[PDB]
Amino acid sequence: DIVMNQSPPSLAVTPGEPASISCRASQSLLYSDGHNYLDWYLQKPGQAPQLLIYLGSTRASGVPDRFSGSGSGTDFTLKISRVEAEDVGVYYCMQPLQSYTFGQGTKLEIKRTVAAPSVFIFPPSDEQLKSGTASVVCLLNNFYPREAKVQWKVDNALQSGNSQESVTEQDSKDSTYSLSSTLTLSKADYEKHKVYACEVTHQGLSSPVTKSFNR
Amino acid sequence: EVQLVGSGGGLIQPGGSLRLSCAASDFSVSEYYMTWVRQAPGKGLEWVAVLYKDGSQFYAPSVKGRFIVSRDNSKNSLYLQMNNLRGEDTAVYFCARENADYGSDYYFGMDVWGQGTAVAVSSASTKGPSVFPLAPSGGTAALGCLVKDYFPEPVTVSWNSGALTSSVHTFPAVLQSSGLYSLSSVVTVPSSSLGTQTYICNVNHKPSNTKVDKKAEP
Repeated sequence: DIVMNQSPPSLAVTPGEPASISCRASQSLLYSDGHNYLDWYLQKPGQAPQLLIYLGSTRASGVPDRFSGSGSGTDFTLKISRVEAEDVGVYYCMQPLQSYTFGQGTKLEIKRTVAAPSVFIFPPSDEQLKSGTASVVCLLNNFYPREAKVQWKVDNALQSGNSQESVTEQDSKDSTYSLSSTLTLSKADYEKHKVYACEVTHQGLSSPVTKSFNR
Repeated sequence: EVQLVGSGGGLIQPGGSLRLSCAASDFSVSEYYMTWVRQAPGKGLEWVAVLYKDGSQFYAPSVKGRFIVSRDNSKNSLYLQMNNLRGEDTAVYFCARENADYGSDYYFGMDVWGQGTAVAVSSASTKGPSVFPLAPSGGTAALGCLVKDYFPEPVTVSWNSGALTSSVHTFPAVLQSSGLYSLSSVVTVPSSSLGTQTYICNVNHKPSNTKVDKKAEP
């Protein structure tokens, strides 16, 4: 019955600046073995966990040099000597001694330079209409940081409550995010109007841009 | 490649059972502690059960009594029997090799994992998706695939059966008020190589046997 506690819950790092993640245990992870039974697993977006460190400080097969694992007794630290874009994901500590308990996971994020989003818009399908509903989609394909304001305007009059947005996990190469807003209404209400606009605000823009399309 | 391939997730009413398996590659499942770790939607990792080399198991509190880990050497496969399932069990399940042996000494970490197998404990009936094209701007131009109104999670989507990997974004699905999920998959593509190419999205939603392809012409 060991409890893992792990901090920080999340982490923003400039590419090539170090990163620390800490795991402290409710009780000692040392052993008769003279070994510390703690591992570090990292789970990239969409992947299964992958083994990084084990027995406290033994880097594992095919794991880059910049990861190290250190610590002893009740206190351990996974240390990235210089973080790269590939490293982005959730990190978990675990002790197997009794009885396979995980940390809560330091999510790791990459401090990228600002990047405005390429913005796209997509009108309802042929067949989605030929079935009586209309979803309008708005792509913000690559941008940084995450915080992006997608304002939907129908006939240049505001919309609020009928559309949901989804946000990609930080890219593994360019450290980008992406977002897919979907304006959803009947057709019926769709064919009540003409002008359909996506308006996007972001840290990296001069003016909120507006790609759009009319009925 | 030493590797674990998982099979058979699904949807089940509570109280129901379900069997998961993993098929091992380049190592004998008989030669290792084999282990199951699950991940709830939005949550972290949770160890669920171990298979020792000698056939005896060890189970986590949340699960003792209802689950059994077994292996079949002849099929070099690992199994987890999931009985009297409840909503709390709804998760992605990972089989993994525990490269260890406390009969001898050395521990080498949990170094091989299955891709994760999803289990939906729910009373709703499986709702399959509908796949809508998303046809097209700069020097490059985007296109995608809308997949809408399905239960339960998840869905499999690719571009031309694995072919188109780069500049793809399959988005987290959103939970509509209707009860059903909707998700969008889109791919950034050079406007240069315009519609003179055949861009097919490949949607697969296992809980109903539904597998679709789709050109996305403008």
